[PDB]
Amino acid sequence: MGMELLKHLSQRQYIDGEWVESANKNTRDIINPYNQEVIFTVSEGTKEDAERAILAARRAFESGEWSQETAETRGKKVRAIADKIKEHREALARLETLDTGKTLEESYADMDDIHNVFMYFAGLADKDGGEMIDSPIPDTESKIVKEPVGVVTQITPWNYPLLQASWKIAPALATGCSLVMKPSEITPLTTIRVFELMEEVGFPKGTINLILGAGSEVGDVMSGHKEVDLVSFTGGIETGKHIMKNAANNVTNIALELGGKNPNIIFDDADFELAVDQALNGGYFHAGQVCSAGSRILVQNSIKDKFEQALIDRVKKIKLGNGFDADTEMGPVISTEHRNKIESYMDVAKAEGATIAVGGKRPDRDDLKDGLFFEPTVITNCDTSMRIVQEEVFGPVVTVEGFETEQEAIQLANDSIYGLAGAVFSKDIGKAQRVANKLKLGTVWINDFHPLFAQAPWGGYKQSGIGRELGKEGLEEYLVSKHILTNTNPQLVNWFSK
Amino acid sequence: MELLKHLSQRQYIDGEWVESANKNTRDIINPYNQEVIFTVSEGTKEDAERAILAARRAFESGEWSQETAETRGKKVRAIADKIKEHREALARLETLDTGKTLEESYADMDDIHNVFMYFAGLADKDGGEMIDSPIPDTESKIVKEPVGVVTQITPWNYPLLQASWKIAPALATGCSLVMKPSEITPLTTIRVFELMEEVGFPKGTINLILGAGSEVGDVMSGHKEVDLVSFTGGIETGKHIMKNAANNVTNIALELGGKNPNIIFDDADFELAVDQALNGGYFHAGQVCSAGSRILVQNSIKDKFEQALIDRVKKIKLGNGFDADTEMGPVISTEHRNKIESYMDVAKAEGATIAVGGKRPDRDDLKDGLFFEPTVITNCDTSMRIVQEEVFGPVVTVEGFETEQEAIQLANDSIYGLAGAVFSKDIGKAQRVANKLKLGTVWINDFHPLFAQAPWGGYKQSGIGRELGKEGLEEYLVSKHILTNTNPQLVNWFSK
Amino acid sequence: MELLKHLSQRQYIDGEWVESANKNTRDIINPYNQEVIFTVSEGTKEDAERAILAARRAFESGEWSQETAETRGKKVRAIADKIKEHREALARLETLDTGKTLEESYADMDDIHNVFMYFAGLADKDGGEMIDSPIPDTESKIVKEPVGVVTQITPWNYPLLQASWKIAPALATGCSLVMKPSEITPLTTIRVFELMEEVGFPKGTINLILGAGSEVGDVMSGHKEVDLVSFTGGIETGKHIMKNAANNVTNIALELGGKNPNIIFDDADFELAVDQALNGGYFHAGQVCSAGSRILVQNSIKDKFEQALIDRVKKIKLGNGFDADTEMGPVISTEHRNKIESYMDVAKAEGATIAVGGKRPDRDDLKDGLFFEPTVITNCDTSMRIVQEEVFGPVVTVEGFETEQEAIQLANDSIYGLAGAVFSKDIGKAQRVANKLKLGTVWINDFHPLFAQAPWGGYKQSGIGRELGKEGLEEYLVSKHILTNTNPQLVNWFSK
Amino acid sequence: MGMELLKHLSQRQYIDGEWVESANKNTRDIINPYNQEVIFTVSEGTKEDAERAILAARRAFESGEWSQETAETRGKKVRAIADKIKEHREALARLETLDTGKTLEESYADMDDIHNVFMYFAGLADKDGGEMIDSPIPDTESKIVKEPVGVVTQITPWNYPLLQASWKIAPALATGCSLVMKPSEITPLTTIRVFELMEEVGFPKGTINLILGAGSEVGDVMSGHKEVDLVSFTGGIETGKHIMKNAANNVTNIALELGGKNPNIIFDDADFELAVDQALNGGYFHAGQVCSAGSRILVQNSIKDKFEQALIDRVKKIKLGNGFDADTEMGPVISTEHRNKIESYMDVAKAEGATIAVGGKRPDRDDLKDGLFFEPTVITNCDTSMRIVQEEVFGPVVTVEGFETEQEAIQLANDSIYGLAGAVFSKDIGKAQRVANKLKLGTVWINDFHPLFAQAPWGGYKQSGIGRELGKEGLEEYLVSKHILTNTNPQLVNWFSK
Ligand SMILES: NC(=O)c1ccc[n+]([C@@H]2O[C@H](COP(=O)([O-])OP(=O)(O)OC[C@H]3O[C@@H](n4cnc5c(N)ncnc54)[C@H](O)[C@@H]3O)[C@@H](O)[C@H]2O)c1
Ligand code: NA
Ligand code: NA
Ligand code: NA
Repeated sequence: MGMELLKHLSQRQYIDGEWVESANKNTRDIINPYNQEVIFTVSEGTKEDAERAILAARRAFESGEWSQETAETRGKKVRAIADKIKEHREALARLETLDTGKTLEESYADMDDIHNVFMYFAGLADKDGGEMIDSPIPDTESKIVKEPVGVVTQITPWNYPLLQASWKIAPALATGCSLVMKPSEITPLTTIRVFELMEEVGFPKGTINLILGAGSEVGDVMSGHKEVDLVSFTGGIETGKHIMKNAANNVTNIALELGGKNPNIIFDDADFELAVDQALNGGYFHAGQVCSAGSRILVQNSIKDKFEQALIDRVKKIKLGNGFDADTEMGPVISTEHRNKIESYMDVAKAEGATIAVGGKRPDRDDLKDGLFFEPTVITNCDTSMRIVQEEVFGPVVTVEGFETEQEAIQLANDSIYGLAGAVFSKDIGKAQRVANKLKLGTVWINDFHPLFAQAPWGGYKQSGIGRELGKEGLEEYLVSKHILTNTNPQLVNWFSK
Repeated sequence: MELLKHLSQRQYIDGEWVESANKNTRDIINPYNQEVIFTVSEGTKEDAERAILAARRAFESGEWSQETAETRGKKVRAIADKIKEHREALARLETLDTGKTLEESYADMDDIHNVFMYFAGLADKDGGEMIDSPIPDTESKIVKEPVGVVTQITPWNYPLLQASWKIAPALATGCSLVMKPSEITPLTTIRVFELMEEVGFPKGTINLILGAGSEVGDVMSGHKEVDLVSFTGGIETGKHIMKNAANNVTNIALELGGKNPNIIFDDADFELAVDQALNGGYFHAGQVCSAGSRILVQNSIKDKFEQALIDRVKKIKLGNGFDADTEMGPVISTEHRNKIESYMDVAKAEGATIAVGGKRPDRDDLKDGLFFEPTVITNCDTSMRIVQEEVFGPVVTVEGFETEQEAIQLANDSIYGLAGAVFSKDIGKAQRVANKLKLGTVWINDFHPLFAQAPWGGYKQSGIGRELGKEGLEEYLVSKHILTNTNPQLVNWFSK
Repeated sequence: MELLKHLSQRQYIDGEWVESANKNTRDIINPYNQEVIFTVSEGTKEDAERAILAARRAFESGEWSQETAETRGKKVRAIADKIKEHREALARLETLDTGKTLEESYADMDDIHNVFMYFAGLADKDGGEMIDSPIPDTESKIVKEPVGVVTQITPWNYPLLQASWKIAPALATGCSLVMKPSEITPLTTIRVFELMEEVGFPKGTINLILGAGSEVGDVMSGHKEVDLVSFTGGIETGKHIMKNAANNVTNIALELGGKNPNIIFDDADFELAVDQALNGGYFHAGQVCSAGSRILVQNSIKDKFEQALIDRVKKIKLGNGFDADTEMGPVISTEHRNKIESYMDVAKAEGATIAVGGKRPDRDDLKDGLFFEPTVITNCDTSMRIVQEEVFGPVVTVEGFETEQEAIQLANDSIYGLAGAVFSKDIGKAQRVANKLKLGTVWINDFHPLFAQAPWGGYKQSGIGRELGKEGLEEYLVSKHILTNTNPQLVNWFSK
Repeated sequence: MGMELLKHLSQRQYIDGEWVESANKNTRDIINPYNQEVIFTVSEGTKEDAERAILAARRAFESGEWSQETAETRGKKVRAIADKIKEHREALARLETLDTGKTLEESYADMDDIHNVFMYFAGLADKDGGEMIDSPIPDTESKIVKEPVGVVTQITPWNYPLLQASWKIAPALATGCSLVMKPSEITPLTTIRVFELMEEVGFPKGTINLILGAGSEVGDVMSGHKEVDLVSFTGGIETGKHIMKNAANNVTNIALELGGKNPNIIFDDADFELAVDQALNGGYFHAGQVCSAGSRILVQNSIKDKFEQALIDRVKKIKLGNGFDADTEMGPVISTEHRNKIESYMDVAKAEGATIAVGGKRPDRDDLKDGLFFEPTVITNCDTSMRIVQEEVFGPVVTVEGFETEQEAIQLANDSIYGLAGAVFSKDIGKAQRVANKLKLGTVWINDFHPLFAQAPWGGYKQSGIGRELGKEGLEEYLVSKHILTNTNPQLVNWFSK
C-alpha cells in the first residue's frame, strides 16, 4: 500500500445488540508479532453463537427497520461511521500496528482509506433503486427494483483487518442488509473497535453482529446456514474453495477474493530507478503479506543483470524493526505457522534449482530475535515450471524471471492459476497499454504498483476470486434484482377448454 | 406461456462435425408415442475436454474476442434471422422431441428470434467506464472484456429457448463457448449449430457436445480453462456443478426452477384468476421452471375457486402436440412420469386430497405416450412435501390464506424464489405484496410473461445470477481496472 | 411543506468582499411590515464582468476544475453541514426577507442540507465511459468534464433553496460560478457565500453579484466567457435571457414556473383532496413554481368541492411568519401585489366569479404589510387569461371535467408543463392520467413533493433542462470523446 | 474518409402520409456542382406547408400510434430502414455525388456509415425506459419515465445531406417522436430518397414529414412554432444563432451543431509522413467542406519549415475532377455563392498580411472550367489575431501557425470561439493525452483525423453548438424525463385551519 485503548476495549462478541461472551466462556490470547507477547484476551465464540447471530440478522432483516429505511438515511449513518473512523484515526492505526505488526505509517494510510471507503458508499447509498424497462408487451409496465440481497456473512483475513472489513461492511449497511462478520482469530482488535463505533452510531438490533473465533469452529456455520443470502470472504484459496462448496448447499451467492501471483513487468525502456523503487514496494510492503504483492518479477533480458544487482543491493539495506519506530521499513510476519510456511518455501525453491540471491532466513540482530521476523528475499535463476514461481508465498519474497519480447512477458505473466493484479513499467505508454489489455488480471497498473481505491472495483480473474469489492460493482454484490411486471389490461388467454 | 433426413447426428467441435471418440450413439425419443425418432453421437469426456481446449485456443487467438463489438452484433443478428427463417421446421422439431404443442413451440421460436435480436443490439452499447480517480496524476478506467471460455448446460423442457439465453450474450460479448443440451432432447440445438455454422464464426468459437451429464458434465464444470459455467436445470445437479466449479474458483450462473406462488385475493377478477391458474399450472404439462404449482387463495373464495378450477381441469384436452385441439401434451420421459406418480403417493400419505387427476389417462390414443392427467391437490399445508417440493408436472396444490400478511408468509415459506403472481383488482395491494415476495420476478394480474429486455433468475435456492437483460449479458463480461500514473515519482520508502 | 449586525453587505468577487464599483446601495425590505431591514451593495455591469473574468481565470488555473472529484465532494459536504449548523438563523433570515412562515423556512433549510449532501455524494460517481470502438486498433472513451464557467440567476420566492440547486452541482463537478440572487431578497444568499468562504475555495471559483437584473443581467447571460447560464424565474425574463445567450451559442438551463393542474376525480379521497387543494394553492401565498393554481375537478363533485374549498379558504390565518399561528404570510412586494390585483380585474372582465377573497385584508395587524387574501375563482374556462396565465399568488381557479379524457386535454391545454397532481383512489386510473400529462413531475395522491434524488423541470414553456438528480448534475458537465489510433497508418488518398 | 434513378425519384414534399407539391406550385432547379447543369427540379414549399406538417406531426404524436408503440417494434422499423440503405447503397452514393460533388468513394463510405447509424439506434431503442429512485420520503414510490420529447423539427446542411439526416432521423424514430425535416434547398436528392424508403417501411400517418424549400421562407416556422418541442439543426453559426433566438419564443429545446475552427496539432516527435498525410486529409476531404475539417494547423517551431514545404509539395499534386472518375481526389465546392465566399477570404487573408503559399484561385484546366472548382490552398505566415485563422472558411483551405511549447499549442488551439474537434499528432502518447485533456473540444483524436461513429457523441463546446448527436447522449436529445411520485399512504397535512 503506502497503550490507553486496550484498558477500555471490549473483549466480547456483539450479538443481537448486546456485547456477550462465548456461550462456553472460552477465550483466546491475542499476540503482537513484534515480540510475541500477549497483548489482549478475547472471547472465542461457538458455532451456536454464530447461528444465533445469523438468526438475529434474519429477524432484523424481516422486521424492515434497516432494510426498509430510506436509502438517504442509511447513507447518513454510513457517513457517521466514516467520521468516527477519522476521529479515532490515531488509536485505530496504533491498534492495527500492535496486532498485525506493519508500520504505523502503513496503518495511518489504511485508516485514511477506510474513512474513504465508508464515505464513498455513504454517498452511493441513495443513487440507484433500479430501472424502468420499455416492455415489449403492450399494456404492461415493467420495472426492475434493486433490493438488499438479505442476510450476509463476512469473513476477513489477518493482513489488513479493518481495511478488508470496511470493504464489506460499508456496502452491506448502505444497501439495507443485515450482517454477521468474523475477523481473523489472530487479529480482531480493530474489528472489535469498529463495532463499538458502529454501536455509537446506532443500528436496529440484529442489523450488525460480530463473531469472534476460529474459522475451523464457526466458519462452516457462516458459509452453509440456510438463512444466509450471501457469503463474502477474503483469504486463502483453500479456505475459499471450501467456503464455496459449503455455500453450494443452499445455492448461496459467494463473493471471494483470494490473493494471487501478481506480475510486475519491467521493460528495458522503463524508468530504471523508478522500477527498482516500485519493485521493492511491490514485494516488501507489510513483509509481502498483501493480496496484491508483486512477488513475481518479469524483467526484459537486456537489463536483467543490471536490475538484479540493483534490486539485491537495495534489499540488503531494508530496515527491519518495530512498527512503532519511525525508522522501520518492514515489520515481522504475522505468526509462527506463517513464518514456518515461508521457511518451507525457501527449501522448495532450492530443491527445485532456484538461487536464494539474498535473504532467505531469520535475522539474528538482538532486537529482532524475539519477533516473527524474516529477511526480505530475492530468488533468481528460476522459471515458470517451478512451484516457487507458481505459488503464493505471501511473504517478503520475490522471484525474478527474464523475458525477451513483449509477447513473452504476456505469456509468462498470464501463466499462473491467478489473476488479481499486476504492473507494467515502460516509458512507451502505447506498449504498456497493449500489454495491459492482454493481462488476465482484475487490476493493471501502468507505471505504478499498489494503487486501489473505493471508486474502482477490485477482484480477480481465474483462481484469484469470484465477483468484486469496491466501486458500484462492489455495492451490487449486496443487491438483488426483482422484475415487477404489471398487466394494465388483463385478458383471459382461453387456452384451456371452458 | 423430413428435416430429420438432413439433420446432423454429430457433435460440433473445433469447426468440424464429428462422432464420439468411441463411436457410441443414443436413440432419441418422442414422448407422444415413445418411438425412436433419431440417433445421435454420445460424446466422451475427452471430446468435451477437446472442445474446451479449442474454445480456449480460439479465445486466445482473438479472432472473435477482438472482433469489433458492432461486427459481433451483426453476426448475432444474422443468427436471429436464420431462426425466423426456419421458424416452421424448428418448432416442429421442438414439438417432436419435447412433446409440447406446436403453438407453444411457435411462440418459443418467436421469443428466440427476439432474444438474439435483443443481444445483437446490446453488443456495442457498453465497453466500460471512466473513473474520477482520487489519486492526482492518474487516469483510471474500467474495461469490460468477454469473461472468456464458457460452458453451457441446458435442460429438456425448453431446449432451444434456454440455449438462446446463453448463446446470444456469449457470442455478443466475444466469448468462446461449449454447449451441451439435455441428452434426451438435442434436436433443435443440433439444428441451431448448423445455422450458426452458416453465419460463420472463427474455428473453435462455438462447440456442441452431446451426451449424458453423468459422463461429460463434470469436465464442463470443473475444467481449469473454463471461466464461467452457466447451467439451467434441477437443484441437485446445480449444487453439484457449483461444488465442482469451486475447484477452479470458476464463476457460476444457475437457474434452478422453483415453487412459484400464484396468489389470488378475494377481489381478483375471478374468471381471469381461474384462467391464469390453469395457465400457470398446466402449460407444457407443468414442466416449466416458472410453473405456478403453488396456489394461494383467500379463504372467503377458496371453495368457489376450488370448484371452478376442478371443473375446468376435467375438460383439459390431452393429445399429440401436432393436433390443433391439443391443450396439453405428455411429460418428457418414463423416469419423470414415475417421479410424478411417486409424488401422488407422498401426497396422499401426508394427508392431502387428490381432488382430480393423479393418474395416467386410459383413452386409446394416449396409452402409448407418457401422459399424465392434469391434477389438483387440495386440503394441504406448508409443512407437506407436496407443497415444499418442485414436482415439475401437471400438478398444483391449493392452500387458503386469511390475510395479506399470511399470503406473504406462506408464499415466502419455501427454499425457492424464482417467480410468482398476485391477482387483485386493488393494484395498491398487489404492489405491497409484490414488494415483499422474495422472488426474482413478480407478475401483477398475469402469469408467465418473460422477455429479453428484463433479467430472469432466482432468490435463495432458485439460482445464482441472472439471464436476459443487461444483467444477463454481464455474466459474460469481466471488469478490468487499468490505472495509469501520469506523473510517476519514486516512493523512497526503502533505504538506498 | 441578531445576525443582521454581523451579516455582510457586499458582493463577493475573486475571493474578496467588495462594494459596488460605484458605491451604490439598495434597501432590502420585510414584506410583513414593509420596513427596511438591511442595506446591500448594488453592483454594476463592470462588477459582473470582472466576476466572470475571475471565474474563467480560476477555471483555467485548474485549482478547482482539476481537484479530485472525491475532495470536491468533501467540500460540498462541508457546506451541507454548515447549513444544518446554522439552521435556526438561516430560516429566520429567510422568513424576514421573504415573508413565508418560519415552519416553511425550517423545512427549506432541511431540504437545502439534503441537496448539498446529495450532490456531495454524487461528485465522484461518474467520470465518463469506455466505448467499444467500431474501428480496429483504436481506443474510444468519453470523458465527462465540468462544463466551465457558469452564471446562475435565482428568484425571490425560495432564494436559498433555488440557489442550492445550482451551486451544489456546479461545485461538485469542478465549475467556476457567478451567482446573482433576486435583488429584493439577497440575505440568505449572502450568508451561504460567507459559509462557503469558511469551507475554502480557490480564488475566483465562487462569486456573488448583487443587483438589478435590468443592470447586470445581460452581462451574465451574454458574456462570451460563459459556458452555461442557469436561470429560475419568470417566462419573460427567461426568453430574454435565452435570446441573449444565443449570441455566444451558450447552453441554457431554465425553469420558469407553470400553470400546474391539480386533477381531482370523483373517487378521490375527498377530505384529502380538499386538504391538498389548499396546500397546493396557498403555501407561500401561492408564490411557488409548483403551486397548484389550476384545479380540475370532476363535474359530479364540483359543487360539493367548491363549497368545501371555499369554506376552508375563509378560515385561513394570515399574519407574521414568526408567529406560530400564521398559515399564510404576505406577498413579496408592492409590484407583485399590484400584478395580482390586476389579474383580479382581468378575471372579472372575462366573466369569471371571485368566489371568495380577491382583495387586501383590512384587519389592523395586516394593513402595514403586503397581504392579499387567499382567493378562489369559479365559473371559468380554458379560454380565459386567468386560467392560461401564471398569477403566482394565493389564487386558484376551478374548472370541471366530465371524463378522464377531458381532464387530460384540459390539463395539457396551456403553454406550460412543470408539475401536477392526480387525486384518485383508483391507482390504475391515476397512472394512465399521469402517463399522458405533459409535465416534468406528476404526483399521484400528493402535492408538492420534490427532492434532490429526482430531476425537476418542465416540458414546453416551463423550461429547458433539469435541476436536481443526476440529470441536474449533467447540466454542469460536458462530454469529450477521445479517440486514440493505436496502429496509425497512412491513408494515401492524396497523390505523392 | 444517378442518371436513371432520377427518372423515378419523387419531386415532391411528404406531408401527413402524402407526396404533395408546394401549395403555390413553385419549384427549384437542383444543380450538379461539377458542371453547374440542372439535374432535377423539386417543389419549393411554403410556410403554410411547413405549418401543416408540424400540425400533422403533433396530431400523430397525440394519437400514440408511434409514440406508444413498443420500443422493440420501433427498433425493428429503424433496423428495416438500415437494411434499405445498404440495399440501395450504389444508387444513393451516386445520387449524393451527383448532388454534392464529392467523390464516389467518399459517398460509398457515407452510405456505410449511414447504415451503421440507423443500425446503432435500432439497437438502442429498447434499452432504457428510465429508472427507479429510492425515495427519501417513506410510503412513496418514485420513478423517472423517459418519454419521447415530442414533435421535432430537423434542419440539415448541404455538405453531407443523407449523413446528417440519419443522425437526426434515427434517434427521433427510435424514441417514438414525430418529425418534420427539411434538407438544404440546394441538395435534397438523397433526403427525398430516404423518405421514399421510409415510406416503404411504413410509419403511422404524420410521424415523418419532409419539407423542401428555402430556409429564409419556411425556416422560421420550423424553429418558432409553438407545437415544436425540439429544434435540431446542423449548419452555420449565423443561422444557428437566429434559430435559437426564434426557438426562445416558445422556450423550445435546441440541439445545434455549427462547425468549427478545428486544430490539427503536430509536435516535433510526431510520425512525420503520417502527419503530412493526415494534414492533407484533414484539410482537403470534400474540398474542406466538413464541420470537422482540420483547417487550423498548429506545428511545432522546430519542424515548421520542414512541414510547410512537405505539405505544399503534396498540395500541388492533388487531383481535381469529377467525383465519378476514380482518379479524382477532390471535387468542386458546393455553389457559386460559397465559392465566392471562399474567394473573398483569400482577399481578407492577403490584406491581413498572410501569405498564399499555394493555390488560392480557380483552376483553369479545360475540364474544370465549367465546374465550381477551387484549388487546395495553404496559407502561411499568419497568427491567431487574423480573421483567416479565427473564422470558418469551410473550403479547401488551411492555415499554418507555429508553436514553441506544449502549453502554447494548447493556448493557441483553444483560442477561438469554437470547440468541435481536433487532433494531436505525437509518438509520445503520454504527451498527446495531456494535450487532449486540455483542449476544449467535443472530440479529440490522438494520431488520427476525422474518425466519428454512431457509438460516440459528437458535438461542440462553446460556439460549435449546444448538445450532442450520436451515442446515447444523441438519443437523449429525443427524450424527456418525467418523475412520477406516488404516495402509497396519503395523509392529510392539516396545515390550514378546519
Ligand atoms: N429449472 C428448470 O427449468 C428445470 C429443468 C429441468 C428439470 N428441473 C428439475 O429437475 C428434475 C429433473 O431434471 P433432470 O434431472 O432431467 O435434469 P437436470 O437437473 O440434471 O438438468 C439436465 C441437464 O444437466 C445435465 N447434467 C446431469 N448431470 C450433470 C453433471 N454431473 N454435471 C453437469 N451436467 C449434468 C444433463 O445432461 C442435462 O443437460 C425435476 O424433478 C425438476 O424439478 C428443473
Ligand atoms: Na425582502
Ligand atoms: Na421547453
Ligand atoms: Na446540389
